[PDB]
Amino acid sequence: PTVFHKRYLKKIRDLGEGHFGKVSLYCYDPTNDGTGEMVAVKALKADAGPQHRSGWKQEIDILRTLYHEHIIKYKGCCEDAGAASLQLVMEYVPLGSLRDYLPRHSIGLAQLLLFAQQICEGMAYLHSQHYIHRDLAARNVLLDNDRLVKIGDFGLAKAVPEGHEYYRVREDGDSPVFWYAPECLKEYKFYYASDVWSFGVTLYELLTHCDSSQSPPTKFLELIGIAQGQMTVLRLTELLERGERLPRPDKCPAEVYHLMKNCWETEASFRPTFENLIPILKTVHEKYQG
Ligand SMILES: COc1ccc(OC)c(Sc2ccc3nnc(-c4cnn(C)c4)n3n2)c1
Repeated sequence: PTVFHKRYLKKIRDLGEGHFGKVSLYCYDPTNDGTGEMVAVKALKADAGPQHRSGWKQEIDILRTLYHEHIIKYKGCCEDAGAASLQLVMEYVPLGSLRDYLPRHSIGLAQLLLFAQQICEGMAYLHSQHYIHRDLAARNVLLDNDRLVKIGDFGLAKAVPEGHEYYRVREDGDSPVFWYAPECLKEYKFYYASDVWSFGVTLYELLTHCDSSQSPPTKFLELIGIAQGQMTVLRLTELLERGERLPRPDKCPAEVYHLMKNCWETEASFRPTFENLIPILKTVHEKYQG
């Protein structure tokens, strides 16, 4: 609803960038003095196609209506005359993503489980608003402070139709396949349970402290190999069908690993929902906190 004026926007640094999306840090200072607020601005590349342009408007509209303690705060929008679209203005989460934070800061198991609990609370809220995230990964989880985490990029987020239990995707080259459930890779159908599979992968990332050598693409590519022509996805689909999974991270308790494996049930309906996960993680965090 809010309109940011381009004349008070001052670019500080780039924060992240993909194939069609880009996030940069700006100071919004309508006094040219001190009081200036720090904002994260997402822009769509002017070269993006009509599917990405219509999907960009869908993204702004999803975030314009979402409001939760564990979801990034929508600030407003400013015109991007340079791209003939809009720029998405969000609050700046200063400690950044868990992907950049965890390899640099030794975080105890207790705090990691609190983050996992917070991720599920934000995801359950998203699912109650009938939206699927489709890109749940540690790179998309933002650290506000030592005890606050927020879900941050809604670039693939979709509305689940009223009469359906899933959304049909039709796969692209930018799909985060190493965080995807077998039904996504094989049938191109994204269920609410498909986001729970991705959370399982996120939970694995958190427990490995986002170590690159232990990351899902590294680990799965060690199992598949790199001389597979166009068949990486097919080889991943069959290893998952054989019941092969990411290993137990060093120092991850057995029960937390069992919960991870429960999120990785081949059969989507055998997975817990985010609402089911919230009291389980509440109790597992209470345990390890003491
Ligand atoms: C185009 O790509 C992205 C990628 C990741 C995102 O969330 C992780 C977002 S929304 C968003 C909102 C507030 C915020 N404060 N910092 C960051 C931030 C830091 N690193 N990165 C990559 C984003 N954000 N990001 C958009």
